[PDB]
Amino acid sequence: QSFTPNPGARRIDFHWLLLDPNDTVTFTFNGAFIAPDRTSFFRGESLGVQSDAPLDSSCRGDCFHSGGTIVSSLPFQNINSRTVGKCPRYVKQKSLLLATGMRNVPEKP
Amino acid sequence: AGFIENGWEGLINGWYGFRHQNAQGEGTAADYKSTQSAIDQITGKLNRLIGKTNQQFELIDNEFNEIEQQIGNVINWTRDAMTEIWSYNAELLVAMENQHTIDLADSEMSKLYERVKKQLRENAEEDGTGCFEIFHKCDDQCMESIRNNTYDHTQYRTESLQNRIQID
Amino acid sequence: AGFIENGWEGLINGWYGFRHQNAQGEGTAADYKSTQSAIDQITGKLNRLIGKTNQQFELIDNEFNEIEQQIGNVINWTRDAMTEIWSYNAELLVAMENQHTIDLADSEMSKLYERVKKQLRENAEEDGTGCFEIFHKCDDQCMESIRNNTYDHTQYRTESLQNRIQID
Amino acid sequence: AGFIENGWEGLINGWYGFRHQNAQGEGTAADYKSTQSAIDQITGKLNRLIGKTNQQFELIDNEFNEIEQQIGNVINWTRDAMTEIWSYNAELLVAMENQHTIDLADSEMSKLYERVKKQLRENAEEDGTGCFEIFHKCDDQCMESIRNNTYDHTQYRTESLQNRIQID
Amino acid sequence: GDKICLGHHAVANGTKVNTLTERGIEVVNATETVETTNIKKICTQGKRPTDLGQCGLLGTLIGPPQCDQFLEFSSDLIIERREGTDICYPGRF
Ligand SMILES: *[C@@H]1O[C@H](CO)[C@@H](O)[C@H](O)[C@H]1NC(C)=O
Ligand SMILES: *[C@@H]1O[C@H](CO)[C@@H](O)[C@H](O)[C@H]1NC(C)=O
Ligand SMILES: *[C@@H]1O[C@H](CO)[C@@H](O)[C@H](O)[C@H]1NC(C)=O
Ligand SMILES: *[C@@H]1O[C@H](CO)[C@@H](O)[C@H](O)[C@H]1NC(C)=O
Ligand SMILES: *[C@@H]1O[C@H](CO)[C@@H](O)[C@H](O)[C@H]1NC(C)=O
Repeated sequence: QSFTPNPGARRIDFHWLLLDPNDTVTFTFNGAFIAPDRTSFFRGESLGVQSDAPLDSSCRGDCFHSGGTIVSSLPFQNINSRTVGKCPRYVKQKSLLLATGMRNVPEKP
Repeated sequence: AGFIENGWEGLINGWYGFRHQNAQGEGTAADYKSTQSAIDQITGKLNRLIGKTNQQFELIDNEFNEIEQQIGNVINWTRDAMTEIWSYNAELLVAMENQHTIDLADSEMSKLYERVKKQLRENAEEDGTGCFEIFHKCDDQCMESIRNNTYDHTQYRTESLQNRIQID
Repeated sequence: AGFIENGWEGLINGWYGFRHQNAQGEGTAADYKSTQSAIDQITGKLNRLIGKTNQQFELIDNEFNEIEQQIGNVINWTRDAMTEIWSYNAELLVAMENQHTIDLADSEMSKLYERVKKQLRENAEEDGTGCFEIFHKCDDQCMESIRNNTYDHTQYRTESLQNRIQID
Repeated sequence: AGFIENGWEGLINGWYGFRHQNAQGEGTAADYKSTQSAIDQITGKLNRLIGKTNQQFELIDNEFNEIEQQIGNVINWTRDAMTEIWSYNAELLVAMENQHTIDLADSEMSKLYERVKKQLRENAEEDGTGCFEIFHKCDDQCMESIRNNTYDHTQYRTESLQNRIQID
Repeated sequence: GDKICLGHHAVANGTKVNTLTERGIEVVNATETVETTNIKKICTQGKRPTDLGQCGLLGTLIGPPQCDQFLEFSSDLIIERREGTDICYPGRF
């Protein structure tokens, strides 16, 4: 890819590349090039959550969302349509009651 | 002098406890194995649902910033449409599980009617409300016999013949 | 001399009308309550479907103009895929409702076979085609008895014994 | 001296072959029509599934090149989400077909229990494991009678009365 | 004289469910499959998160002054916040 700066507004445009092992990244500079001093390597599958909630050192859970966390043993949630990590599905049905027994044939005749 | 019918009773002794209307004034519950059979299947329903929903998710939308609105409209539309698809699937699946749970409850009770009928053959008259009218001196021992599956018309029919037989 | 069988009859008097083959030449229909029970559930099937489809929609595509083709291809693909998903859901759901409707019809008729069997006990021989052979003088009054649930082997069995009994 | 029970037998002679435990040492299979009825429905299950999946597809993604990543992320997300939707639909549909196949197998066998019961009326005692205890000299001819639907208590009951009757 | 009556564990008025036949059928015993409990704090029982605060995620590759301490890190969880930014001097990726 080739690039050229366009004068008329102060801005730094960052561009990125994932360089394969044993390959060589070649750069050609004619100016307006902000060079990296260091590169980056990835280590161990993080979960990038975007949220306003405070941290808690006793709380444990997999589901994170902008308003907090979802800790449950249930397949569905009504809390947020945007979740991170392994989670229950978002539905518009605020109350999906699943019977765990027989119907209530009324106690009084 | 209650007209004993389906043992609604406000029963606390098991989900499928059956009332034994002993003339001596008893109300003992059924063999736990019937209830246990229901428990063995129903309690696992939650886990079956979990395995169908517990998936890895990642952020597509940058909530604290802005994405090109034309794409964002496609994503919002897509997510909303998928939400309705999954909501439909969820309602349908839950409804299926609820209907199946009811069907199971009716099926298990049906099996219990069969247990009485196949063992007594003639002296078990079904009232359609869960009740069998028994034509012999069916005291607590017969309840034990039912629960222990020693209930058998080979002897019990004769005991009822003393109370029911008509020869003509 | 028809071989009276399942009362197909080109019947107009209710969905679940039953033919009473009175030797005197009658063809009166069944208690409307059986038909009504079917009506009470089947007529509501449409409304159950409506509640699952009646949703607010807005235009995404500007039909009289043009949207970037790359996005338009995604939208068309998405809509088409969703159309197949909803078409699948629609066919499946309708098929489920159709199968359930058939199952309901068979279940209700099954209950009506039971109504006859439980009340007559011995003189109701099922032909497997909806017909019961009755072993007593079952004139219009017995049809009224069935519809009024006064049909009872306590008296009717004896009436049949006059026509059926064998002592040995 | 085997305790002949449900004819698991490692049977090769048809899916729904029934063991006839002739005291003379026979193990002949059932009327093929029962098996054929299962075949007529089950073999078509694959075709029913095919009609719901066989659709025209085109390339959206240029696999050997690159598409704008933002759109590609939407497409990959959409396809993956749809894959889960279709995988869910596939698992559910297959599970429904499997449950229905099992229900069909139980239903057909249930009909075969009924065939024996309705024809013999009193001398067919069900063991709950597919076995009927027969109270008469039921040699190969009775098996032919069952398969030819000439099995009839009108004559067979009398044959059993010679072996079973109690007068009191 | 004696009866066997199959009970349905019919407790005092309970809750209702939606089925394939009717909606709002009252049942003795049920559980909700949709939880609405929103825990307003972030769980950290694992490799504790990089709480970027004023730092944005991309900032960790660039090094705004608020990101200087987060230039090299490891965790099973990364937290971004509304006040966070990836730049000090205007820019985009
Ligand atoms: C990287 O290049 C070196 C050159 O000496 C080679 O030995 C090594 O195996 C290469 N690694 C891979 C993954 O090819
Ligand atoms: C997408 O939906 C969110 C709410 O879930 C809304 O804030 C956002 O503006 C929507 N995007 C567009 C482009 O309308
Ligand atoms: C999308 O489908 C419509 C017809 O429904 C067609 O007219 C339109 O050109 C399609 N869009 C693209 C980009 O092909
Ligand atoms: C989309 O998925 C394919 C693999 O199916 C992957 O190679 C491609 O890079 C993905 N597209 C993007 C933008 O990540
Ligand atoms: C019904 O289920 C709930 C589920 O949380 C349980 O707490 C309750 O005790 C059950 N009711 C009984 C067993 O009467």
